[PDB]
Amino acid sequence: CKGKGAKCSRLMYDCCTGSCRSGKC
Repeated sequence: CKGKGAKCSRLMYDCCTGSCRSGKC
């Protein structure tokens, strides 16, 4: 899983503990 600030998109669900914040985890 990814960690916060792990970058991402809008609605991906990869953050090990959280969602996409500001385009990132």
